[PDB]
Amino acid sequence: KEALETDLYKRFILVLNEKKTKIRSLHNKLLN
Amino acid sequence: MERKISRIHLVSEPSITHFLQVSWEKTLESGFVITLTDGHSAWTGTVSESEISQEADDMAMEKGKYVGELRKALLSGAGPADVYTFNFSKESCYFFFEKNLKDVSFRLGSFNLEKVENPAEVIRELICYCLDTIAENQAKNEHLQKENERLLRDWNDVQGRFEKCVSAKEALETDLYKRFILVLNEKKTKIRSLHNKLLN
Amino acid sequence: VKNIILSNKHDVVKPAWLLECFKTKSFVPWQPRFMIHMCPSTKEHFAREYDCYGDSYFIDTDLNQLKEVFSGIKNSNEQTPEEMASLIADLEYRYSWDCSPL
Repeated sequence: KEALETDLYKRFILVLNEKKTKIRSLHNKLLN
Repeated sequence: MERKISRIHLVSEPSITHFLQVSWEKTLESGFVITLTDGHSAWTGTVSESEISQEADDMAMEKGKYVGELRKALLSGAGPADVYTFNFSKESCYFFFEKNLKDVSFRLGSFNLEKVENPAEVIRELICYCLDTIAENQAKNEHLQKENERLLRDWNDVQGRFEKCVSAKEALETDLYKRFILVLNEKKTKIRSLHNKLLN
Repeated sequence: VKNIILSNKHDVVKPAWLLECFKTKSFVPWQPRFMIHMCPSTKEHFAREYDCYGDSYFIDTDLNQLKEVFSGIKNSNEQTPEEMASLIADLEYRYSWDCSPL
């Protein structure tokens, strides 16, 4: 159970970081 | 000081049962003291290592086999098919035991016992030892039963806990994906709003 | 197929894409699931619309789609038990996930 939880959380957090980088990149263009 | 009490039926007096008590310090090989009683009289004798070795040499076989046969005969460790005959001459106080085999018999051993002036003392000692061992065995059985009951109760409780947890595992497995979907959908809604604003 | 993949000039598509196209009798847009390979033009096209993984930025995700996305990402061992636990706790606290029973 601990291994499954850790794996799922790592995958989800990686996807969330990818989405956050996309968000930051898109926002960076607002000033331009 | 190991001791063993057995019941035997002498051929001379088959209508009554005699009690043979064999006591040894460490092993039957070193030596043992035997006592034959019938509730009214007692005869006590001793056998040493030298006597056992001499008997084994006379019977021309290894000491181990002779000791095993003595254990099977005197200590009542006989197998499924093993007949032992015990004879005791009271007038001469000569007690021997033999192994019956079809139509032939082997004089397994013989000793010269002597009467004890106070059979009552030895009878009382034997009865007291029997009562003490009975009490000790009863206490041990009670303790073992208590331990078994406790172990069974704990096992049942742990089984119930495992039954709950195994399903909780799949419940969490299902919940995590839904939570991730909700958060990712919110983030993608923010992404869509930002993209629309940029397009505008 | 391996030779075609190495020569980055064509797109390799699973047969499931054609089967689905036949099922709906229409041209379905490409998805990372059906694409075994991506040419530089197609890679650039997917980079803007889709995440590096098999996930999108605009169209939402469902249970099956998220399962496939998690299938695409392979396990990695750059994390540590202590730091992983700290990150998990921070993630739960930030989004108010302290009501879980486990």
